[PDB]
Amino acid sequence: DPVRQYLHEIGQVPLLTLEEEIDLARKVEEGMEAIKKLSEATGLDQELIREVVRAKILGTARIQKIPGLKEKPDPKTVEEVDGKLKSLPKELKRYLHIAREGEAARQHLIEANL
Amino acid sequence: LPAGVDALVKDGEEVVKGQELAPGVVSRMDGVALYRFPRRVRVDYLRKERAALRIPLSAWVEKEAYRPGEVLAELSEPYLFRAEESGVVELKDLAEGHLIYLRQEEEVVARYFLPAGMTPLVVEGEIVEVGQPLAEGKGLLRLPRHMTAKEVEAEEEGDSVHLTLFLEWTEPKDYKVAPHMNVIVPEGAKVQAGEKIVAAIDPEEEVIAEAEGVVHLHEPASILVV
Repeated sequence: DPVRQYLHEIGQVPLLTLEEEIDLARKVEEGMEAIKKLSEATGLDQELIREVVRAKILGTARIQKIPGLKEKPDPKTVEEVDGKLKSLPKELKRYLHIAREGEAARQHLIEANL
Repeated sequence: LPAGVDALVKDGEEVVKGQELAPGVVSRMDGVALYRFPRRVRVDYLRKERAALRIPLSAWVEKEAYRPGEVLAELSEPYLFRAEESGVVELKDLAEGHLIYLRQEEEVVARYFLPAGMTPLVVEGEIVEVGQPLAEGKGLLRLPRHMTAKEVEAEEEGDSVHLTLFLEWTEPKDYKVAPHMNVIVPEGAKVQAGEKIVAAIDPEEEVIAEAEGVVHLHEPASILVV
């Protein structure tokens, strides 16, 4: 049953009070600015690596594999961006995790307000 | 867990099933629990001084390294701690013991230490002089338990022996976190003097270390084991 479905799916995950809320928003903005920070690392647009985060986050093979017959394929226009910034010192490789956790926290806060 | 409830087990520590994490918190699994939005962070700062101590050798315990609780001398009969300098005093209460800052005009002419049970005979900032019984021990007078004495300094004139000391102690202070705040530095970490501790909304609420300290997390809003 589709009606009860969504209601029982969102009723699974709780809400967010001021603590969690403010925190989450802060996480998201930190990930964003982290992306802008790494946008000068290899010279990649803030939106580019941003979606490059999705490749390993909200699905592995399912985000770019079928947005039509053509999009940004995993081996070609993705992989060379995943293993590019992959060799950078601490002061860079940290913003990666900042963006990972920010990107996740985004979806999180969304689910919370669903 | 409700406010005021503190978590016994430290952050990032193994937790067995059933083991208490707090007064009413009972673990349901074996894993590593983590603090979530700690509502208070206690930082104990380190403070160092080279004090001068004068005690009769007849009763003095001769020791290079005095740790907290390590018994400091003996003092057969109650001994007056005699001033070697004139100036404006001061009284720093160190837990059980004290500290005298003797300063002519502004700057100090010397630094003085009072062991546990050695009582101040002079008001802070009081007019005093040399040859004056600054403190007095009743005997015993072990080193304070919040302070370590490194690097003893040995010198003697005869009966009353004068030893300078290298003193390292701690002064703990608490910081109660707010919803507009979040912990930055990890639990149980060496912390630089003058650094950001807990990031907040305005830079004002942000916690900035007053000296070289250590960081400790306490009574978080909630904790969960994985």
